[PDB]
Amino acid sequence: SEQLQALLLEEVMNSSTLSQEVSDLVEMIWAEALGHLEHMLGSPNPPSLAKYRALRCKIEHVEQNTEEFLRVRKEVLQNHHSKSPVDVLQIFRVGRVNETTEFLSKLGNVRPLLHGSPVQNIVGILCRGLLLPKVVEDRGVQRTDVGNLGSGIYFSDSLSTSIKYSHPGETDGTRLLLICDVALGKCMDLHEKDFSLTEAPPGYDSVHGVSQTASVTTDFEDDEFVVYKTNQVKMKYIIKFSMPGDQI
Ligand SMILES: Nc1ncnc2c1ncn2[C@@H]1O[C@H](C(=O)N2CCN(CC(=O)Nc3cccc4c3CNC4=O)CC2)[C@@H](O)[C@H]1O
Repeated sequence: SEQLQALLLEEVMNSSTLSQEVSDLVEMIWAEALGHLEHMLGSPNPPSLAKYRALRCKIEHVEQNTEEFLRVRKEVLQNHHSKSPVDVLQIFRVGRVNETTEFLSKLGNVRPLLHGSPVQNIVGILCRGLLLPKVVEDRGVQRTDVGNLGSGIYFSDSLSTSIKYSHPGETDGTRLLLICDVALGKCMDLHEKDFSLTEAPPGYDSVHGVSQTASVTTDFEDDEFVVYKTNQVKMKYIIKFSMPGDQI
């Protein structure tokens, strides 16, 4: 029958909705997260379409020769201050289901910034977006629960600082960080830590910890940008990269 011939072809057309480079990535971030829970609880390739659909997030490969690739690769390495070599492997356009509509694009000062995260967090981040940390009020607010700015979402403009948070995964030793449009708004510059910040100071939309220099000493080794409402973040790219000074 011809009806049967058409359904088998639609299965082909379904499985092809997933580039090989994107299936391989979805495998790795899933592998990394399963390897991590196995470890704290006791311990080509066929298109793994099932795992990608659960992320409710669209991931496209930008080809390593595209015009888009060389431009984005330039912007990541643009403020690489510690010139310890980095090999930018792959770049993926990204789009969360609800992110493009909830985004507060109308604040102004929308700037593209870097958020690093260990590889096991990537499944969580792609399914739910970048989440605010949980405030602590059952006990004394230690230095282990907050960052240097308070309970917010942290970005930098420098690959040198995002490499401090983009820890290499156990699966392949590659590092991931996101590129996100961040609606900064009115941005208060800070020179001293504040761990009590649950929101931006009055009249401002975000806060910026200013990195120490020989002229101006502050409490910040790195430039830190923090926002306090999740819909000031729109993820735009995943960057797969690797540090040569990781081997041997
Ligand atoms: N949906 C989600 N699924 C999984 N992990 C998720 C998630 N939303 C947020 N996270 C993860 O939670 C973490 C988090 O909030 N916090 C709380 C605040 N943060 C402060 C801090 O030092 N971060 C920090 C500071 C400066 C730069 C950079 C970062 C992280 N990325 C950077 O380039 C420390 C960790 C964060 O590392 C993020 O990767």
